[PDB]
Amino acid sequence: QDLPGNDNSTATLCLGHHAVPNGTLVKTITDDQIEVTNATELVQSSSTGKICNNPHRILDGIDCTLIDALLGDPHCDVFQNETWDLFVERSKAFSNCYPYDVPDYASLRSLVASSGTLEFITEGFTWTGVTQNGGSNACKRGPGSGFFSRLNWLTKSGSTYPVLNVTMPNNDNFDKLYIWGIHHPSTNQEQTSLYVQASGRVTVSTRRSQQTIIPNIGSRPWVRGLSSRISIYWTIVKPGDVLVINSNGNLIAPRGYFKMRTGKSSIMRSDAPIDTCISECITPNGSIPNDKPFQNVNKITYGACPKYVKQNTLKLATGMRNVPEKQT
Amino acid sequence: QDLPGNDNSTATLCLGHHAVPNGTLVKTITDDQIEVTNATELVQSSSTGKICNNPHRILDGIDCTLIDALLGDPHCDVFQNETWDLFVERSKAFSNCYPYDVPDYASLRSLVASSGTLEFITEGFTWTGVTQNGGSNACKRGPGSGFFSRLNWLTKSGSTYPVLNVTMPNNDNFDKLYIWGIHHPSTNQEQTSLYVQASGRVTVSTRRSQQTIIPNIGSRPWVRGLSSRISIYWTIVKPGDVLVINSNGNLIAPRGYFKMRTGKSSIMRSDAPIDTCISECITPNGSIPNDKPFQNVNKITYGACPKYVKQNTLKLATGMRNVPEKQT
Amino acid sequence: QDLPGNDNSTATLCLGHHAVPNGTLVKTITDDQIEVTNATELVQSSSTGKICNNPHRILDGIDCTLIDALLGDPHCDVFQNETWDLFVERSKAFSNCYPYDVPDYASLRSLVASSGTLEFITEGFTWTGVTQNGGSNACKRGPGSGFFSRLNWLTKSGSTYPVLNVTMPNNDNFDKLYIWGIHHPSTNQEQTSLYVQASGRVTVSTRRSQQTIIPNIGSRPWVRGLSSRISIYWTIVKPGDVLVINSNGNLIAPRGYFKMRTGKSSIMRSDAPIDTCISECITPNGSIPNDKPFQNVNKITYGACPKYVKQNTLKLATGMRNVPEKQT
Amino acid sequence: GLFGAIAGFIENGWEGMIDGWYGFRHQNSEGTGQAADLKSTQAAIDQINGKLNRVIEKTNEKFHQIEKEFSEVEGRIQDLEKYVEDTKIDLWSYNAELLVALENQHTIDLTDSEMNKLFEKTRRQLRENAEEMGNGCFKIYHKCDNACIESIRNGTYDHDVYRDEALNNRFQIKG
Amino acid sequence: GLFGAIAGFIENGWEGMIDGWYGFRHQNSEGTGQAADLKSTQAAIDQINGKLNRVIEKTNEKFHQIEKEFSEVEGRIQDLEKYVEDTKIDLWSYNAELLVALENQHTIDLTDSEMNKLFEKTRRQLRENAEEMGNGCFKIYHKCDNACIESIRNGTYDHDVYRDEALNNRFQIKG
Amino acid sequence: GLFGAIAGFIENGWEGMIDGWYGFRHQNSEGTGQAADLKSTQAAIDQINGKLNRVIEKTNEKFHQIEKEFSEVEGRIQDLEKYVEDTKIDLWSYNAELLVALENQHTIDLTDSEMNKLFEKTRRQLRENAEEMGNGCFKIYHKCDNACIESIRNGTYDHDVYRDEALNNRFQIKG
Ligand SMILES: *[C@@H]1O[C@H](CO)[C@@H](O[C@@H]2O[C@H](CO)[C@@H](O[C@@H]3O[C@H](CO)[C@@H](O)[C@H](O)[C@@H]3O)[C@H](O)[C@H]2NC(C)=O)[C@H](O)[C@H]1NC(C)=O
Ligand SMILES: *[C@@H]1O[C@H](CO)[C@@H](O[C@@H]2O[C@H](CO)[C@@H](O[C@@H]3O[C@H](CO)[C@@H](O)[C@H](O)[C@@H]3O)[C@H](O)[C@H]2NC(C)=O)[C@H](O)[C@H]1NC(C)=O
Ligand SMILES: *[C@@H]1O[C@H](CO)[C@@H](O[C@@H]2O[C@H](CO)[C@@H](O[C@@H]3O[C@H](CO)[C@@H](O)[C@H](O)[C@@H]3O)[C@H](O)[C@H]2NC(C)=O)[C@H](O)[C@H]1NC(C)=O
Ligand SMILES: CO[C@]1(C(=O)O)C[C@H](O)[C@@H](NC(C)=O)[C@H]([C@H](O)[C@H](O)CN)O1
Ligand SMILES: CO[C@]1(C(=O)O)C[C@H](O)[C@@H](NC(C)=O)[C@H]([C@H](O)[C@H](O)CN)O1
Ligand SMILES: CO[C@]1(C(=O)O)C[C@H](O)[C@@H](NC(C)=O)[C@H]([C@H](O)[C@H](O)CN)O1
Ligand SMILES: *[C@@H]1O[C@H](CO)[C@@H](O)[C@H](O)[C@H]1NC(C)=O
Ligand SMILES: *[C@@H]1O[C@H](CO)[C@@H](O)[C@H](O)[C@H]1NC(C)=O
Ligand SMILES: *[C@@H]1O[C@H](CO)[C@@H](O)[C@H](O)[C@H]1NC(C)=O
Ligand SMILES: *[C@@H]1O[C@H](CO)[C@@H](O)[C@H](O)[C@H]1NC(C)=O
Ligand SMILES: *[C@@H]1O[C@H](CO)[C@@H](O)[C@H](O)[C@H]1NC(C)=O
Ligand SMILES: *[C@@H]1O[C@H](CO)[C@@H](O)[C@H](O)[C@H]1NC(C)=O
Ligand SMILES: *[C@@H]1O[C@H](CO)[C@@H](O)[C@H](O)[C@H]1NC(C)=O
Ligand SMILES: *[C@@H]1O[C@H](CO)[C@@H](O)[C@H](O)[C@H]1NC(C)=O
Ligand SMILES: *[C@@H]1O[C@H](CO)[C@@H](O)[C@H](O)[C@H]1NC(C)=O
Ligand SMILES: *[C@@H]1O[C@H](CO)[C@@H](O)[C@H](O)[C@H]1NC(C)=O
Ligand SMILES: *[C@@H]1O[C@H](CO)[C@@H](O)[C@H](O)[C@H]1NC(C)=O
Ligand SMILES: *[C@@H]1O[C@H](CO)[C@@H](O)[C@H](O)[C@H]1NC(C)=O
Repeated sequence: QDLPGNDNSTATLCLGHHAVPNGTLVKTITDDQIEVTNATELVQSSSTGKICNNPHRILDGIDCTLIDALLGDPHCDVFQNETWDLFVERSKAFSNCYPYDVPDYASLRSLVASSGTLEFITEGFTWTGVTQNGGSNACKRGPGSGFFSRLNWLTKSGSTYPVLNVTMPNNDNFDKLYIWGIHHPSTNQEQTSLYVQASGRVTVSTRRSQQTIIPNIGSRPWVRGLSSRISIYWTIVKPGDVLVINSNGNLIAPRGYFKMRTGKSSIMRSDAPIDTCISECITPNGSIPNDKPFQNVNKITYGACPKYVKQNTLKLATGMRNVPEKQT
Repeated sequence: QDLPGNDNSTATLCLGHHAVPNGTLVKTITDDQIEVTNATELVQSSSTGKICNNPHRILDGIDCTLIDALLGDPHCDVFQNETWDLFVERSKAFSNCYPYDVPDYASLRSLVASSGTLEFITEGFTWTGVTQNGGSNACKRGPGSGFFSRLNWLTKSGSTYPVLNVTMPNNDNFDKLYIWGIHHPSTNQEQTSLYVQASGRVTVSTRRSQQTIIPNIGSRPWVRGLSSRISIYWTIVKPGDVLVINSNGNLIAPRGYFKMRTGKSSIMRSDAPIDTCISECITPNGSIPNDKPFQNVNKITYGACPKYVKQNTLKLATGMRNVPEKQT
Repeated sequence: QDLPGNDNSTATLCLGHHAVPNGTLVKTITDDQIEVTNATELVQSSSTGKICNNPHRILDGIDCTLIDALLGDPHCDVFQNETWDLFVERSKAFSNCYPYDVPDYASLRSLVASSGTLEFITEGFTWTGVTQNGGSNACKRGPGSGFFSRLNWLTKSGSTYPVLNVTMPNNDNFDKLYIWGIHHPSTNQEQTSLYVQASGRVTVSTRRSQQTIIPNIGSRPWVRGLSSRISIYWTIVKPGDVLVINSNGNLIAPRGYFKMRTGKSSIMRSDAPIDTCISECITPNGSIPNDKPFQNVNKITYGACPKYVKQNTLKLATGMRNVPEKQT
Repeated sequence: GLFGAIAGFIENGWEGMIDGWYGFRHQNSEGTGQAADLKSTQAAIDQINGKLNRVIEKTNEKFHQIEKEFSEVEGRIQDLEKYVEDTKIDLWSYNAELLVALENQHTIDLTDSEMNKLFEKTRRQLRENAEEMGNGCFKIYHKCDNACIESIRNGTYDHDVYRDEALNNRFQIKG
Repeated sequence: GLFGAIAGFIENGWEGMIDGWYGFRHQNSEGTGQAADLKSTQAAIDQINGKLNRVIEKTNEKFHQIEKEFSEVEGRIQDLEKYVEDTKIDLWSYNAELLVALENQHTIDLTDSEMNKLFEKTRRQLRENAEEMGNGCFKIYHKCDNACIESIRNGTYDHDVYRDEALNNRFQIKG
Repeated sequence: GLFGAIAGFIENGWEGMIDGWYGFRHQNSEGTGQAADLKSTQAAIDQINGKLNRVIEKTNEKFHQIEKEFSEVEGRIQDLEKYVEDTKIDLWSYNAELLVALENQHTIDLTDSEMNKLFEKTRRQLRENAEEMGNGCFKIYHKCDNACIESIRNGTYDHDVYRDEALNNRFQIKG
């Protein structure tokens, strides 16, 4: 080997691991605060405060709700034929035309909201024997009286309101949404003055369905000078089907159809400011980053967003246990 | 160092762990019966059999359902202005006044059940031209005829039933629940005898909504001497809104409003005895202790309760594997 | 002690484990492709393509939907008193009798679908003063006119339609389902021709409930020569209760009751072929084997089936890590 | 379990050890003895209580919910009310079943671990003076009276004090 | 994995071992050989089958449920019918993904464990007569013919029989 | 944690080690020195990143859903809309809570494991030339200069080169 290898000394080698002065407490199966070298937060808990206007198409409703934009309240005429990925409804929105109510408001707002388009096609309905284009002073269009842009208020011509019986075929290859309505007068006098018959009736049908609504006379609360109301209804007509509108008084007739589509559109109630930035996840509190897996900003989301969770902090250990060598 | 240790012997040291004669079988990722030293049960599977009357406010409905207590069936007059955290409805409950039906009974029972109060405020409705306070012998109040305490049956005065058109503003800062109804006569004769007009109509509305119900004449099955029915409806009036009740016959008028609140109240169907004890978790089978995480007593609970699970036993090992030394 | 005698040498012993040339990648907590010796698939992703006709009782609806089989469209008379564990409805089904609509079609299809029986009992209703057994040429039974086998169209006798007021007690110990309906005429002339009264009315009730429907006159779209429609309704009568049918015009009367039961029956829309084989899990795509825990064939299932999952493959490692000699 | 001490190289437990979960039995110059080890018993117990308390942490409370029992047949809406609850129950049942399975699996490897850690600790301490008989017992190659056994147990044993005695006894012999 | 035997101190597997999952390879003065170890192979296999059967334990059965495909647009009630199912599917998908991840992770540490337990067992048995070469091979410092190799494998090896031979060979030499 | 190296037989960490997570400090002929071990640091880091990326893998996206805030009181249907969401939130919250608990538990045993694997690897390599002082330090019984320390660290140390020197120093002495 060598010869008498005599140098009898020794050495010491010690294995160890790092430790940090600071350190973060995390939960475990067996402990709920154990300190580790480092951790990362898995709950997103803060919004920017603004709804980024990119990548989704945000449509700010300003002071129109979606249904008033749909019906064509004069003040919402800005929205005709408009489209959106997300329609934001503001708390300040107001209606300002003939007082109306929508029996299943919630389904009509939904059904339009996810169709994502207000594209309207006017069709040539011929109403013989009635006066078209009725309006009201509660729905001022400019200086004059007016009514919803997408609806057509029929009243008597001379001394008679005939039985209207019209039909409109769906010859296209898409579904057609028709919004129509009925006028509920305040007085039997109002009824006969406008529609002659003392009891109106509206029946709208297809090969598949039918709705017959009869009006209801009575005073409701004064809203914009009126005690009458109109109630809104809808009928979808499938390709190849046919719409038949049959009435004897009180019909608020459709002027054509909204076309329906299938997409990722929805509606959101938010007063957050829209701003220019790209963000995939929208919350009524403004956009939030979807880098973390869970979020605690709001349970309402649109887009690629973290899963809402009750916790506001969940730290994932990304290091060993911290066992400090003093602590400085 | 030390001197001649004449004897040089050895020793034996053995490490080991305990074992118990008994032992409990638990499930594992890889085994489904492995025996451990000790375990603890995580499924609560037995009730006391009694609903403890503490800490929640239990209201025993005795032989009244919540809706009859609401309407004011004579026999439920005990409950006027009553309140609860949990209203217990008993299987023995019975109605015993004018036969009625509630179109969406399930929402009215819910809506009242979580409001948690039957506080009624009478308001000064003035019904001019009709006879108030109608009652029936099927709703005996004491020796006499009677009707629901919270409703007011209007019939003609002399030879006329006018068009009633009344209004009641919500000037307070809370929502008001109004329960009202309509009488469906058995015969056209009954209709004209009571309400003169051969076809009644009730329209109740606010700035936001309206309901017009028209009665339906026809014989139903004899219930407490009657073939007529009254159907119950409800209208909530928000602060600042206004109620307008407009009718021409068959109205069963409200006497005022129930006030609504927001709380932790609910309703439960149970025949369990109420008893004095404190227990947080209530099950229709009686209270159960919420010390364990899961329970298998009933999927209906109220209060701080374990999560209902299909399993009836789940043992958590609280000790090592049992490896005993004798045979079996 | 042991005496070596002569040899002086050493040996080498090495422990190791197997490895396979092939190997399967699986996901881990820390890796998402790590290669193991063997794995097993937990997602079932393929159907046989056929609905096995065993063990469940499959009833192929051929060109009848469940509701037409229920009502008794002539062409569905094959199904009278039929029963099923799973009724399969085919996309090709068609109706071919008097045009009708069912207000809550979805609940009636459900309610019948899980009752699982079309057992019909005829009861002796006596309709005095009206003509029974009306039929139509749009519902041809054989060469002649006809109508739904389970319904009875009443029209006037001579010059009068009386007020019908009939009753049928539930004296048995089971619930009775009664399907009845109302005829909506196209013209006021049709109304008076058939039912004399210019406004019909149908009220069907029990001790617990009532429905009063009034018809609606108006033209709907021509369907099999007709613009009239009949709407279908249902009433369940509990043991000890009583049905009272009261009408003044337009009633399409029940001929008796369907009996209801409680079972594991359901309905499925599928064009898959029924075939002879035993399979517990049925999917609208055909049966699938329930040996794996999760499946990705279809979210609609009937029977003992794997839990539907978005993933189409999930491999469970059934061997150690593959660390081969050469490569992989 | 994962370390193969319990129900592994240690053939079986001692039903007689009543004063702790892990411990020692010896035979030395002065006779035989048994003694529980309290540090590893407390380590094992504290971890299992930690685990236990986390599982019994907060039953959340719920007040008005949906109806879960119905007396009439209603169709579409009642079908959904039933389906929401049935899918909620199966999900919570899956959760409970998986939770105790993971938990229990871990409790057996945790306790297997503490046994093996106690063994390794004692090994390290005896240094060159003892040999592992492979059944969880060490053969100590030097005269070790009761106070010596106590110093190994309470962790103050000085291997140097007996190293030449032990090394002589253990190696030299006649080979 | 956690023990660092497989794909750890044992460099790689033997594609040639076809008769078991874990085993031995030796080189002595009589020859070379290979032999599977059947006890650790059965231990590993039984645990993975245990795990496997628990996962394939009972598909629960469901009959009438809610509609999951619709042909008309209806609004509020159909939105909820769709939302109930979509949130049920994502929750069951999360469950499946997490389940195989935990499971697979554990199967790799379990098999790593059995490899290391076999190693430790063999170490313990050879006592002072062999040294660990550190790659999962022991150097046995005494003449060990094939019956000797068989006794190590079948667990009957007596270290005392060769202790003076081995201790001489292993230590003495010239230092 | 499960292996009892970190916060176990290794008393505490070195706040001074800034160049890696695991490593060596030596004291020898030329003095004292410290060095991070980069292979075990990378092994630990890679596993924690693997774990990390799996958790941040795909936020799924959702568009039109159901209403989750209501302004009027409606009864039965709104009760169900609320109940579907509240039970969805509690289930996702349970999931998040359990996920970080399992994950964190495993990250502590994984890093405990890598520390212990580094120790075992170094033990194996020094063979008969060093003894374990039991606190994670080896006493090397032969003259080992800085290049010698570097060959242990970079894994090229030849035990044979110092075996007679070490065996003499370690055993012979006077017992
Ligand atoms: C039926 O009863 C209701 C309630 O009493 C009557 O409604 C009230 O009718 C008056 C007269 O039209 C309304 O007055 C107007 O109020 C506005 C705002 O204050 C004011 O600008 C006008 O000068 C006028 O005073 C009153 O607001 C209205 N109130 C409600 C709650 O609707 C209704 O007229 C009665 N109808 C019949 C036919 O008897
Ligand atoms: C329409 O048809 C129904 C059913 O046939 C008639 O109902 C029945 O009417 C009679 C006479 O009022 C009821 O008699 C009562 O029986 C009880 C005992 O149950 C007895 O205490 C009373 O003094 C009286 O005799 C009978 O119960 C009732 N049955 C049902 C099921 O309602 C109804 O009267 C008919 N209406 C007209 C206007 O034709
Ligand atoms: C109310 O208006 C509707 C729509 O204009 C009218 O419906 C149409 O009525 C005609 C005459 O009955 C139907 O014609 C028939 O069609 C069949 C199939 O082509 C054919 O066999 C007959 O020879 C005849 O042409 C037409 O199909 C029908 N169209 C629709 C969409 O229903 C209805 O008649 C009007 N009613 C009244 C009372 O004015
Ligand atoms: C009060 O005067 C007005 C109005 O609203 O301004 C004038 C308007 O030209 C007239 N429109 C038609 C088509 O008749 C209406 C309606 O008669 C009422 O609104 C019925 N409630 O009344
Ligand atoms: C049968 O006699 C009574 C009754 O019920 O006791 C007498 C009672 O004073 C009378 N009440 C009024 C206000 O008219 C009622 C109703 O006329 C009927 O119930 C209508 N179905 O009838
Ligand atoms: C058109 O002729 C028929 C028909 O349908 O074949 C003749 C048939 O005997 C007759 N049935 C009865 C009971 O009246 C019906 C109905 O009058 C109409 O369908 C009312 N829409 O009309
Ligand atoms: C803590 O962990 C996160 C995620 O691994 C990482 O980005 C961060 O740099 C870590 N902190 C340090 C000081 O290493
Ligand atoms: C809306 O779009 C349709 C389809 O191109 C068009 O014909 C119509 O005139 C448009 N109207 C408005 C107001 O943009
Ligand atoms: C988000 O918005 C809701 C309702 O607007 C509010 O209660 C919540 O605290 C907000 N959270 C954050 C992070 O802004
Ligand atoms: C079994 O475990 C439970 C929970 O840890 C404990 O209360 C009980 O005392 C244990 N049993 C024994 C005998 O230690
Ligand atoms: C119910 O409470 C209200 C409010 O204080 C009170 O005015 C009313 O008279 C009470 N009625 C009864 C019967 O207690
Ligand atoms: C609880 O009550 C339900 C219904 O009353 C019953 O089926 C169930 O078995 C009961 N369970 C217990 C533990 O009482
Ligand atoms: C792979 O694993 C499955 C399930 O354990 C088993 O059936 C199959 O035989 C295994 N493959 C081999 C080659 O062992
Ligand atoms: C249906 O079954 C009932 C009950 O046995 C029987 O009376 C009836 O006549 C049957 N009808 C047919 C068409 O099978
Ligand atoms: C099953 O059927 C659905 C709808 O029919 C289809 O989209 C899906 O891809 C099919 N899957 C298989 C495995 O057949
Ligand atoms: C350990 O044991 C020895 C003998 O009993 C005793 O002198 C010593 O002080 C003990 N040390 C401790 C810390 O118990
Ligand atoms: C172990 O191996 C030796 C040599 O083959 C043999 O004599 C002995 O009986 C074997 N024992 C067992 C249990 O196989
Ligand atoms: C290991 O260290 C020694 C001394 O520095 C050096 O000669 C040798 O080449 C090193 N080997 C490697 C692979 O770094």
